[PDB]
Amino acid sequence: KTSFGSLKDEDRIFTNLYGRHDWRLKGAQSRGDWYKTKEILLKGPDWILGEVKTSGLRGRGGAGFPTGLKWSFMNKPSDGRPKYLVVNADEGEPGTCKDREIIRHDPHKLVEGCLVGGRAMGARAAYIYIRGEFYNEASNLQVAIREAYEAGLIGKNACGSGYDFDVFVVRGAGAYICGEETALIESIEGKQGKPRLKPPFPADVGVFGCPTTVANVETVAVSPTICRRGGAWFASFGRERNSGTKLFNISGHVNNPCTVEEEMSVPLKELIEKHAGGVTGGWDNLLAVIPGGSSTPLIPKSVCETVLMDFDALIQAQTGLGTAAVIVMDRSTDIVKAIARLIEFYKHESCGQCTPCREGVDWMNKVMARFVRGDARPAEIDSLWEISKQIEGHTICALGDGAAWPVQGLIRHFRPELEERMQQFAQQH
Amino acid sequence: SNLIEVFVDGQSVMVEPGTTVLQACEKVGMQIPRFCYHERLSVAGNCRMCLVEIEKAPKVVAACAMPVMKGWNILTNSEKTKKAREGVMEFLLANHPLDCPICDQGGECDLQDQSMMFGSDRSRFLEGKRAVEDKNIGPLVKTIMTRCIQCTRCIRFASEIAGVDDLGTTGRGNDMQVGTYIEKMFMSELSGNIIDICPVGALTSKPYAFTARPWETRKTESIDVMDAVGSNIVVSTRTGEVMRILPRMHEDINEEWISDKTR
Amino acid sequence: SGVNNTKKWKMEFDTRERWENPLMGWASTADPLSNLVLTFSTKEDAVAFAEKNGWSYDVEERKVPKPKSKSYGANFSWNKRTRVSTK
Amino acid sequence: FDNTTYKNLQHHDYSTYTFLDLNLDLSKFRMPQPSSGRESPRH
Amino acid sequence: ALFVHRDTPENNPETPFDFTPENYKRIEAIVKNYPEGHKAAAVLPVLDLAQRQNGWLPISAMNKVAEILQVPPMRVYEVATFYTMYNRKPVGKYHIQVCTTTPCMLRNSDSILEAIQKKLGIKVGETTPDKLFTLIEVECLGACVNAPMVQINDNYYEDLTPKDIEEIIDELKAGKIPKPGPRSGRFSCEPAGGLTSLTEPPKGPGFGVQAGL
Ligand SMILES: Cc1cc2nc3c(=O)[nH]c(=O)nc-3n(C[C@H](O)[C@H](O)[C@H](O)COP(=O)(O)O)c2cc1C
Ligand code: SF4
Ligand code: SF4
Ligand code: SF4
Ligand code: FES
Ligand code: FES
Ligand SMILES: [K+]
Repeated sequence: KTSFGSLKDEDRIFTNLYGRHDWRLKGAQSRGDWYKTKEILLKGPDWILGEVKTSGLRGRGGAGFPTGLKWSFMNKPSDGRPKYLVVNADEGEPGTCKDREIIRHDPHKLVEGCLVGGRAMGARAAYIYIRGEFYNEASNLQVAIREAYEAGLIGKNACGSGYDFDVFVVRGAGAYICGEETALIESIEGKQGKPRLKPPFPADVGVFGCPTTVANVETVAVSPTICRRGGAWFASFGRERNSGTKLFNISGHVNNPCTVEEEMSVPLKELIEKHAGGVTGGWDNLLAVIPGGSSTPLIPKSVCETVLMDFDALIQAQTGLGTAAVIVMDRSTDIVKAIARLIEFYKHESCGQCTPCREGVDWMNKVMARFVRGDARPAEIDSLWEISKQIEGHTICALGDGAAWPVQGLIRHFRPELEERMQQFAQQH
Repeated sequence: SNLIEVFVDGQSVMVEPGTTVLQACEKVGMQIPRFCYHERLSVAGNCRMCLVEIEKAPKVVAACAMPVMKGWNILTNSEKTKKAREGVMEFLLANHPLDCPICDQGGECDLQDQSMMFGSDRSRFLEGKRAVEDKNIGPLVKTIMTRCIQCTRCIRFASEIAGVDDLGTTGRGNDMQVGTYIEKMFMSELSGNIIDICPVGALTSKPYAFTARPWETRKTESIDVMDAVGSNIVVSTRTGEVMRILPRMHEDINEEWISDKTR
Repeated sequence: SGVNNTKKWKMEFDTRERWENPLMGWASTADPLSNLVLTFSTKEDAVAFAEKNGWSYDVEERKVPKPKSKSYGANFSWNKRTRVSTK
Repeated sequence: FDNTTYKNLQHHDYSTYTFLDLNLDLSKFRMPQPSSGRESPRH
Repeated sequence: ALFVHRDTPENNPETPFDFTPENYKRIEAIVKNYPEGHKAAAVLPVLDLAQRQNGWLPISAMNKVAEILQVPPMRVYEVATFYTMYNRKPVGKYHIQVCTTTPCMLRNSDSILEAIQKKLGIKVGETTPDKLFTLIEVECLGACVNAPMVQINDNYYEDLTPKDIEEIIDELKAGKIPKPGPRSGRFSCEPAGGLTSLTEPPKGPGFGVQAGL
């Protein structure tokens, strides 16, 4: 294929995205969840890991690592420690809200995914870390887990397969950084949400100092379907190395901001117009898009005209797919203020552990604040570019990268707006 | 037999498995710059001053924490390495207070000296600086926490060496603060050692306050007699007066610590 | 933490009396060697220099820190006391 | 078959201890936990 | 706003706090969720539980959690000051949390903040004199397609207009508890004015299943 989009509803995985059907066990089973789960568990981890590899599934938490190879780090003989699957339901990236819909409307996909994914990893239990603000969502997930226990689908002798598996839910307490995979582990252990250095990698030393895999909610919740319908089925959607379906969030200045499932590699223009009702004020009223959540660099309208929504297409546009959260800004937006407010967000979420982000992000924030008013000189723009490059690649975790990239996108595509603002301040003073 | 070969600026060196990049560098006599790393504490990897380029690796690695792999070539003076140090030093100094004349660390300050040797020679920071309130932790250790660079050495020392878990960090981000949260005195027989290991003038000897500068002191290597451990010490004197007592490193006796009574 | 002042061998002499000058209180001395410090590449060079000059001397073996076993992973041990309670 | 109604209305009646009551109810179903071998790292 | 504690008559080690018998049973279930030898993993849920009983965390509440789990008090202090959901000062009966990050800013969350302030007569970060409402700004609450939105305690209120939020507040004062969710006509996150997908009845068990499974 060379064209993507127009995903058929028979090919949509999250068939209860909008919560118009019973989310509890009876509704989930009637839609195809928990079907032949024993047979999947009896095929063994190597077969399960084989399907995931053949599917071309990539991490849906924002980094997009190939899932089959990542999960295979856990397929090693036991050294005596317990093994765990940690499901990352922190869902903290601004613009992102797809994992919220799975947890409250398709919780039994996530629970079954935890079992199927945990079997492939050899885990004994799954810890689902869910942000503390998602209290009602966490309560729904907990009711679904109880249903799954009472039906024998999880627990001792799960699905009758002879495999023991537990599913714990542990709530967060308000921290974007706790979505980072090793900060999440540190939080489950009762410490501050400060990321770990690597190595060790979690597959060797993770939660409680044990073999551990952290997987995104969307990543785990699709694993049972990939196994039932085949990795070949999943790989048949999207471009090569960009396989599958994807949950998109379209927010900002669109007519009908929404969450939808669509084929990977759909054009950004097609996605905004078909599902979100188009850009407020028309397509020509578009100024810029943030394609993959606040951490990804913005792209201007000229780039949005033809860009495809997948990992490799957006990297060539000098940004990334990220969580696939699309924040649209129309021509009435103060683009400098919009990005400045994202830098303020990163200033509030920095764990403060490491120097470049503890000091640098707060420094970038003060500079962006003056750029909004124009109270600066054009020489400071290149100074700000160099500052962001001293943070990127020098910090412990990717939050420092996630703060530098939005600034670089703004300077990359909107330098004349920044300079014009400085020129205006110079006259009025 | 178990040793692996790595290169430091292209020089072959044989190290045990688990040896860090930082440890490999010291075998050929190079000392990687550091703030948070201390050889007697647990690795932290938060200051980032020790970042170093590995040849053919696009990303600089924290030398203090990263184990070296076979065949690695550590580039301790490449442009990538030097620029990482300059950027990190710039971040450390952005909010650091202009206190050197009134600060007791001046003249024997790792922040001063590593700024001279690895940092830039000027500033491009144009904002206001952070200011932090002081914490009272007893009559021995004066705190000027605006100078703290959040290296967590004192926290690790108190927990691991002294076995006291009363120090930590509160808050988040640029506002993260080292201290006790509550009003608490850090009185431990080994407490005065946090003065030595604090790289900056954040933690200083209250008795020593303002009395001397390091360059004018004469150093007399001697022995403690306040107990029978025989801790090795340095007696600092100036113009015929004893000014203070410092630990002298002895691996088989006191390592690099002394008790409060000795100090 | 810098180790650059522990590379070379030093020769110094025994400390003698310093007293307060009656006029100003400055530190007075009658020891012509009070400030004499000599540097040497090796202890053997220093010993050689002391012997030909006729000085009685003491030699103290160089103390070098012993190599330590550091592991960042040990901070999170499943079942050992090296697990840290904070970062 | 109907699409026109929201069917996730149970959380209009959740309360302060809903989540913690569910976890308490789940306790009887959990497998025995693994043991590090000591009361805590400080033992 | 401050991350250092100072004893006051209202907040000190002697400020009375203890879990009720029912919350001790809830605590036992929490601790049992983690491996033996790693009870410090219960600090966040138990500290959150202290807050749900008490409404906020006095220092003595923090000291009690440290005692029950046998962890140094400083380690609990670190958690309480790191995570923004813990209240180290008393808040009103209704903690109004207005999201003001860019996606919500782009859909006029500022108008929501302004209406709440005019209605309650307070500023951001203040409690009303009746001690019923506390108003703060927060970062992305993960409901961006439903911007502008607020959280009041555990409930989300979505797709708000300045009239809608005042109606929610008027209900709260009266003692009624308003229904969470969008106030615009849609139920959740579907596009407004018509579903663009998931309009056909979902397939049943065994659809599209590969051969051999
Ligand atoms: C600051 C920060 C926040 C993150 N938040 C999340 C998150 O909320 N959900 C998520 O799945 N991944 C998040 N990640 C990415 C995780 O670190 C990790 O890549 C992901 O959980 C891996 O799972 P996956 O491969 O299935 O995507 C975050 C990363 C950073 C640096
Ligand atoms: S980059 Fe920021 S969030 Fe990540 S460890 Fe460093 S200070 Fe913490
Ligand atoms: S700690 Fe060092 S750099 Fe900072 S004021 Fe004191 S002497 Fe100067
Ligand atoms: S007080 Fe000193 S030793 Fe402690 S964290 Fe700050 S700089 Fe490091
Ligand atoms: S010395 Fe390595 S990061 Fe601090
Ligand atoms: S930006 Fe407000 S909910 Fe995400
Ligand atoms: K000091």
